[PDB]
Amino acid sequence: CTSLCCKQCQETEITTKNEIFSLSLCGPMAAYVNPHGYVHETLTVYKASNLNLIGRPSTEHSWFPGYAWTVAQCKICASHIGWKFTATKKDMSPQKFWGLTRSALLPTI
Amino acid sequence: SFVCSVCGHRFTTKGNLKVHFHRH
Ligand SMILES: O=C1CC[C@H](N2C(=O)c3ccccc3C2=O)C(=O)N1
Ligand SMILES: [Zn+2]
Ligand SMILES: [Zn+2]
Repeated sequence: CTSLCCKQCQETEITTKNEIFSLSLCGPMAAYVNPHGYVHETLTVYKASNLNLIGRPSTEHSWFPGYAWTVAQCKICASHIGWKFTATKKDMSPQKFWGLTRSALLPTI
Repeated sequence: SFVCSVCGHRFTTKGNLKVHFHRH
């Protein structure tokens, strides 16, 4: 549709395509390595729906300096979808966004 | 004290982490 959905649920809408934006210089989606070697192709969107946040934000290993991450999973299927990123300095623009992992979404990007 | 190596999701039991981890 207009929407990107949880892959496991197939039809649980997570975001709409207008929410995609370029936070980085490489573009809206790029591959990042987590501190255990796992690669996540992470799409930055201003806004996501139907996600449960786990825990509290953290700056450790943040792929976007000045932002802290909070794990985000599907509210319907509990599948890992990505992370909410929240600014740590008042001047960051934007002050929040979401990084959604390519492998967790439909249609297949 | 148990952290998923894939996602960063934190757990208070090793057994919870094992179940979650194998969903990835
Ligand atoms: O910006 C981010 C999002 C979190 C991501 N991440 C993980 O996937 C992870 C797994 C285990 C321990 C710590 C982390 C961590 O920071 C990561 O490495 N950077
Ligand atoms: Zn789901
Ligand atoms: Zn995990």
